[PDB]
This record gives sequence, structure tokens and C-alpha cells, in this order.
Amino acid sequence: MASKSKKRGIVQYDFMAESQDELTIKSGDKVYILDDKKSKDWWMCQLVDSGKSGLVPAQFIEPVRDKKHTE
Amino acid sequence: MQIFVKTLTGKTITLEVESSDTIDNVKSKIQDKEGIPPDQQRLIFAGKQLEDGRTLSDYNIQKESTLHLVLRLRGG
Repeated sequence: MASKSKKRGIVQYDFMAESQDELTIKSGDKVYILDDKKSKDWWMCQLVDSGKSGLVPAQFIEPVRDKKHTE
Repeated sequence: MQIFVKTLTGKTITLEVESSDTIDNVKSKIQDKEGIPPDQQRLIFAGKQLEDGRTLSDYNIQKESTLHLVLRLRGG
């Protein structure tokens, strides 16, 4: 695997995906940011546990360490 | 009523719409307000993606709530 740098984010909004290309993201779980610059509205996230990857809304995913903990 | 439809770009607009209005008509209101293609507009409330042919009531959306408006890759 070349995409071994999985940038970690946390899903805040509980979003149920109806399409397989979309990712069902359960509020409170962990997601890996695959691509976040290919598109602005929808990003590529992968569920840490489920291993499912798909498109999700940008402002539904909040990167860990980044702005989640400055305390 | 007034719903806070917050676009993914950060444009949070207060939309005056009827509780029994369709999401279709809501998109028309936004298309009047800001001017965005309805097909391109995906309204997400509490993680529930709203269909055009359904109303605010069909998804049980109370007034003065914040809906997230995520656009398709139609505008990109």
C-alpha cells in the first residue's frame, strides 16, 4: 500500500449513506482522510474499524490533533 | 419559518420557508436567494439527506434549526 499515510479525523455528524460510493459515518467513530484536496464539498474517508471507504461531506469530518485539542 | 441552511462553503443563510414546503420548493427559494442549481443542492439534516419531493415535515425538521447544504461535484 502506497497510501500508508492515513490522516486521522473524527466524524462528528451521524450520516447514513444510501449509496456504496458514499460512506456511512457513525457519530463518534474514527475515520481516515484518504483524499481531502481532490474535491472541496465531498472528501474520501475510510472507517477505521469497518474499513469502508467513501465520499462524505467535508464539514462532517474534523481532523484529530489539528483543531480538536489545543488544550 | 426560518431555517439556517448552512452551505459547505460557509455561507450560512436564514431561509424563510413553510413547514409544509417541499425540499424542492426550498431549493427554489435558495435558487432565488443565492442562485444555486437545485439538483446540485443536497440538504442534510442530522445526517438525513433530504429528497426533493418530500417536505420539511416528511423528515420532521423543526424551525430555527441548522441544515447543512452540501453541493454535488456539479459545480466543480
